[PDB]
Amino acid sequence: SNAMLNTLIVGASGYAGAELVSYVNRHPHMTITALTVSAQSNDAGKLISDLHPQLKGIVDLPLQPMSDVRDFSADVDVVFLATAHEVSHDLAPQFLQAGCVVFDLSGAFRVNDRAFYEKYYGFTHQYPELLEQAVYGLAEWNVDKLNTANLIAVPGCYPTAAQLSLKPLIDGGLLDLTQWPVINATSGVSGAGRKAAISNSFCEVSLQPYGVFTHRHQPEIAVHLGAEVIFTPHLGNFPRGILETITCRLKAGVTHAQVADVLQKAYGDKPLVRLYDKGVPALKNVVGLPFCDIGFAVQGEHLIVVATEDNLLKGAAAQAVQCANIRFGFAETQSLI
Amino acid sequence: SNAMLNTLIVGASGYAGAELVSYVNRHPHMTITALTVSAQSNDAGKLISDLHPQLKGIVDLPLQPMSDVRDFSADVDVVFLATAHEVSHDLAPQFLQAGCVVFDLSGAFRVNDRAFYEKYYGFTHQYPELLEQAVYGLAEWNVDKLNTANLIAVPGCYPTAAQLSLKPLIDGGLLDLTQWPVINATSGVSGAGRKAAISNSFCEVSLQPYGVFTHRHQPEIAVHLGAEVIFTPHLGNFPRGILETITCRLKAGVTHAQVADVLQKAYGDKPLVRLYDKGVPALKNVVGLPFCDIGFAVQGEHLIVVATEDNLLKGAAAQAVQCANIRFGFAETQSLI
Amino acid sequence: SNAMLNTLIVGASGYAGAELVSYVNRHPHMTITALTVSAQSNDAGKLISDLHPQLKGIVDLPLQPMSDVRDFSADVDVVFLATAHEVSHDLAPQFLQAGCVVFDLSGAFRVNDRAFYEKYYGFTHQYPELLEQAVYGLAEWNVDKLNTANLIAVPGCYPTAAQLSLKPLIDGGLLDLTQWPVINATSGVSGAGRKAAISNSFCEVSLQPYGVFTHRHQPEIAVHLGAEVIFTPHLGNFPRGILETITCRLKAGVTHAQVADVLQKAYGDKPLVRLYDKGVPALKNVVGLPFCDIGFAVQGEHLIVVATEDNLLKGAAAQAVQCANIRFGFAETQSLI
Amino acid sequence: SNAMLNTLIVGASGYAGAELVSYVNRHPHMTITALTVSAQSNDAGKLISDLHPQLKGIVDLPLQPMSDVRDFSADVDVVFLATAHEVSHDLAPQFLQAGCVVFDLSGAFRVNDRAFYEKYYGFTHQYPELLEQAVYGLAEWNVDKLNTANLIAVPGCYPTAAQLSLKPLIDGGLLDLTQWPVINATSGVSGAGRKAAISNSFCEVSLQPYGVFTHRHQPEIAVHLGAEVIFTPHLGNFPRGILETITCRLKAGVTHAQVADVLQKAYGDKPLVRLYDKGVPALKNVVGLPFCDIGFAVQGEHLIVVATEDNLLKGAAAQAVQCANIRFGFAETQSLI
Repeated sequence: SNAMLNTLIVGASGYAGAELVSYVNRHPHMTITALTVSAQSNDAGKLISDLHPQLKGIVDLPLQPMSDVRDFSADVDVVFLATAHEVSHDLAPQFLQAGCVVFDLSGAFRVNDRAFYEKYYGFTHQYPELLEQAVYGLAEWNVDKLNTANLIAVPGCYPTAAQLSLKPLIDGGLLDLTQWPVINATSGVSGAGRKAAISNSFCEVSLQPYGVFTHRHQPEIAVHLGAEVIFTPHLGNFPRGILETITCRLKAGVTHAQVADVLQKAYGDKPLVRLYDKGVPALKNVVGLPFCDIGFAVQGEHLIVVATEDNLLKGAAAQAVQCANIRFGFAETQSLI
Repeated sequence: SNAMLNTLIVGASGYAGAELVSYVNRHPHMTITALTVSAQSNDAGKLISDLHPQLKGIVDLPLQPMSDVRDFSADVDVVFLATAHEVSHDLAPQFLQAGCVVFDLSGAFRVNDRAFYEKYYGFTHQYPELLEQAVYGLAEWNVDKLNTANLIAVPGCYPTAAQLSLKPLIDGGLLDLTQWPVINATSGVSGAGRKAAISNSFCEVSLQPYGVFTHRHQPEIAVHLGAEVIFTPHLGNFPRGILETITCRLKAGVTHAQVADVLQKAYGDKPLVRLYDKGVPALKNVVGLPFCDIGFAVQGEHLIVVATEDNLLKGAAAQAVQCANIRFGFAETQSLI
Repeated sequence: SNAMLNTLIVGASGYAGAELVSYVNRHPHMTITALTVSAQSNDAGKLISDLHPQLKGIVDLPLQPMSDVRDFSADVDVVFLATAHEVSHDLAPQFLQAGCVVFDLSGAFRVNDRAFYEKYYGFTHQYPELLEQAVYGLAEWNVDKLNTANLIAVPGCYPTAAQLSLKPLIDGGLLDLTQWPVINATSGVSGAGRKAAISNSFCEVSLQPYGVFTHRHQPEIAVHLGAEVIFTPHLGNFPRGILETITCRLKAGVTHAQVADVLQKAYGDKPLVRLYDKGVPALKNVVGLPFCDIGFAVQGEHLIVVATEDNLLKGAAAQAVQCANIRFGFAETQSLI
Repeated sequence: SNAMLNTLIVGASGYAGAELVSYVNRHPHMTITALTVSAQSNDAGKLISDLHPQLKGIVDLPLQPMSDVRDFSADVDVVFLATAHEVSHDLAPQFLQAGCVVFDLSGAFRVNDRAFYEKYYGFTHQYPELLEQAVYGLAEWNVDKLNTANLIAVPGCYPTAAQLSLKPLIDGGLLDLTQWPVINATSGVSGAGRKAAISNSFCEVSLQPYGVFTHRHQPEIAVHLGAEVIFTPHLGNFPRGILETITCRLKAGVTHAQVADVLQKAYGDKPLVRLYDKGVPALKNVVGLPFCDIGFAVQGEHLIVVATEDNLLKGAAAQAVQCANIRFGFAETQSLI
């Protein structure tokens, strides 16, 4: 075989980072060179399995404070950035410059539009040439570009299930888009990230919509689909998983059979998608697994699509690794299954 | 004062029945004459506080098997039926005939249409004159008829929050009804009722849509609103509460201010409704309380209304008691607050 | 009647403070004069029902930053301190000095021993005369002293159920104390308090023992019982409630009947205790209620006592109000039930 | 390599059976010959992934009703019985007679004592020679006998963590056994099994002790340890996992270091045990994993051991497969990790 890919995981101490660590550890063609945290992190020097004891005895590497990319970039092939948007914006170009392939899990390179970063992210994007270079890592729809991508912008968790549901229907011309698709989505609390805040504190969670008409995932979905949507996320009191219920109006004459044919053609041979021929998925059946599960129902001109994923897996870390498998010529689900 | 109303609670051993017991026990103008179960119930002779130990030392009355209404109807003023639809269909007329006022919590008398009971309930309704007599117990909108009603058909749990949200908007002419309102609703598991079944068994619950395009609450909502809706319920893994996220298209030119004015005019003086002027409610803040909490947001021609209630309280028992307060001239929230 | 007692609630923005607010609001003989937070609190000026929206429309008073006790002490009869130990140590004497009756919910005055505060609380107690004056607010066992107390040290949540279980057995001479009682206790996360910390963050909670051989509640229990115990608390993933399973060795010849007689004599007429004659309580049946529920089982010389309470109610706010009822001559359960 | 072992899974439709299916499916040296249910099962003909949709696309084999063992025994090497005790008692001998190796997950062959089955299981054991032949599948302590066992009685879920904690301490002479170890254990609801019953129904679960002084796991633990224990199980409201807090008195002079040495010697090289050198495990860190995690603390003559496992994995299916690996010469953790 070729040598294992030397892999750096930046922001490894969060929930998504910990899932990346498990996958890379298990991957026969990738090896962890280092796990990093911010320069002045309270978690510097602690073992990843101290913060994430499910990794105890499996991966016990220290979390190294990184103050300069050049202390870690030498002999690195692959960098996963499991960091926040503004850190990723700063870090990605430096790792590219050092000759690394970068899989960014943040929103920093997902949309080829500088004004987008103003409104929804609060900062002026300084790398418009990287906005053009970045490949959107929705893996089922970007295989050819992923093969040669050195900057991969991994989609948001909610956008992943939303677009897997909607894209083949829209590209197939099945939807009357004058009635904007309505995406109602619920996430477990791990999607807020590892952090002491009031709003993800145990007693503060029940069920509540948030980011109503303001969530940064909405424009990501609309721009990439090329169609306006309603997107309403909800925080539910369980740790893991996203379920989306997506309600649309079909074009005149479009049938259940035609929707089924389009989904089957899109995903029949896609190993991370599980299609329900009849009925709709329950969220627990994908938790801990790297799939997106999709079912649907039709009544006259109305369509409801239901999609689930594990928010940390297909919504984040498993999709990142899937993209890496595609990029490096490995079996698409290697380490994931 | 006048004498306390002699009150019989039929089907007292379920979750809604237990909440009725607490309220009636606490009501200064109502007194429990008996609590009943079916003739051959496995729970016959057991104390209500055996099955519902939150009632321990508060109400410890036995659950009496009832095989004939005439064994319980004498000297009864008020009957609450916390029973299933087919039992309620059988029982309500017999209690009416015995001179009782009947508050039915089931679906058996909610819709003035015999064909409705065929499709969605499976039986031929034998009392079409009682379908015409029944007052729909959506208490904020039926005060005048509730004052003289002897048969009250208490609304379903999901229909209550749906119609409190939609009715004043539709009657106000604010909505472009050619885009059917989309009601996405999540309930805690107590809404399935007290029963050993696989689907409400602990390990079987996560988050899943059900009754997709088939739920019997959909026609209840559509018929009473006089407008077609999309209604998708979801079972979530928490015991109590319903949250609904309702997405609509507004008519051209309708503003946030106009929606606010309509809601304020409808509910400003309604003691069981809590209006959020800005932002949307979280489900835990109504659990254990008799309110329906309503907030909303507008962007251009799109409206999202978010409504919460406790499914066993405003969705069932508290609404029943509210109707009884209206019917008998008691303070609207007596015993509820 | 006499005038309502003017009541100040200090540290009102936490979980226990919010429960105090509900009770005092509802109490016919107590009235809220003000709700306070620390001088530089991020929550200053916000309405209590902003942070605790279950109070929406019921209590909407602002949270006032307090920098000097003398800005709030005038015309106050009763002060509830729902604050941390070091704040309570500072504040209680100042409110006493201003002529107020002080119910302290913290640990600051619970134990008449200065060295106790060194080890387990980290500070040098500056008011040893108040350690002698303070009445331990375990309400079932301190009625006579509560009648004349101006400083009440409300017991910890875990200590309350532990001592209600153990005290009558120990005072009755039923236990072979050479085998230390083993108290295994589980609390919901609200017992950690309202605070953004990693350890009470939603995804961080499952079930784990903590404070093993180090918890400050252990000496509180041992000193007040006059006997050494094993005390092991556990954080469980539910918001509210404490269940304790307490395992002891009985003296030779002590029977189930003798244990029952002792418990019945101690609590038969105590309105906040619910005794199970047979079998053991489930935690959900006391959540939202002000009781401590106690059952037990015996086999030969071994005894298991099981006690539950709502950690914010009988474990905190309801016990405080119960003490206040005793102190001011009100019905013991006034506002609680 | 040798041919894959032909494996039959009996009672495959339950929670433990489903975990066996995943492991065997994944095992490179074992292959599923059939999955069976009882002769008149409501689940006959349904696909295992219909009942357990986490298996969708992975294992979709039908659940075959079995009325005669001889319809399934031909060309079977290994039988896993994930069935109830009385079924296992009936079935095990028939499969032995047919030349199969039987791993029984039930209690039917765990204890070499006929009277044991009378009291705690309700039936007269008809195979006392199989009680003598059976190897108790506590895998860390029975390797030599597991190598040649054709009947393996897999330990109960609670007994597994209890004995892994206690056995090396007792055999090492560290404990003053005149104070019976106190085992307080909490399980998720999957440990009650897949079944529609009131007591495992979603709304019925919170936290409650059960089987107080009566649980059939107590004698299993006492007999195999050769010492009397207190064992109190508790049903908690989460699906998966067992945590046990075990409180003992040490012999005079026994130190933390001596306990550590004994545990390290027992389990340092045991791949399914994870030893915490300091502090105690949290239940979520073993859920979904095949380990038993053990930490402990000492103060003077008192010891607390805390052990966790996933109740369906090390408490059931993973231990069964571990035993099978030992029996057939495969790597001890093959398929588990």
